[PDB]
Amino acid sequence: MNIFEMLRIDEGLRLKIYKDTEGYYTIGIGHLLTKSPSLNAAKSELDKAIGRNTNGVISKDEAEKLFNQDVDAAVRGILRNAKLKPVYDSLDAVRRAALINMVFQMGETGVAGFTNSLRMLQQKRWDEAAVNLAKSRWYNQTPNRAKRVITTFRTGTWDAYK
Ligand SMILES: [Cl-]
Ligand SMILES: [Cl-]
Repeated sequence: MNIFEMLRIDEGLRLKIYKDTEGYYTIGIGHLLTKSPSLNAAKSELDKAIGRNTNGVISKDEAEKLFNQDVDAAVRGILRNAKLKPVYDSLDAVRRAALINMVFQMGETGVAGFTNSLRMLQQKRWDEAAVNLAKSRWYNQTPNRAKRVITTFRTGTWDAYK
């Protein structure tokens, strides 16, 4: 298992614009297009992202190319972030994938705000960190995906995904 297969289980793949769990226009593998209510503002972003006139539909390959950019950006954002970097550096390979996942989903700003949990991870207090992470809108809103990520943090194995 690796970050790509993990995120592909959590986000799915859709080749036509769809609305995410929060109601926003997305396409491919969890690629957020816009938070604007307009489907047109969504198709415009999409065409800008792909470099062609897509009419709201893209190929598997285009979907995978967006995914490659997004995971790459997620990693680079963590490494540029003063709050996140020290956390990531301290973690093993499995847990690192868990933090990338949260970033991909909620952005660097959002994750960076989980101050207390971050401190617990850095300290390797797994059980306490898992308990704290669960007290969040995140866990309340997408409980099944949150449990998987949380279990990856507590355990350090990919069990939740197998
Ligand atoms: Cl883009
Ligand atoms: Cl969920």
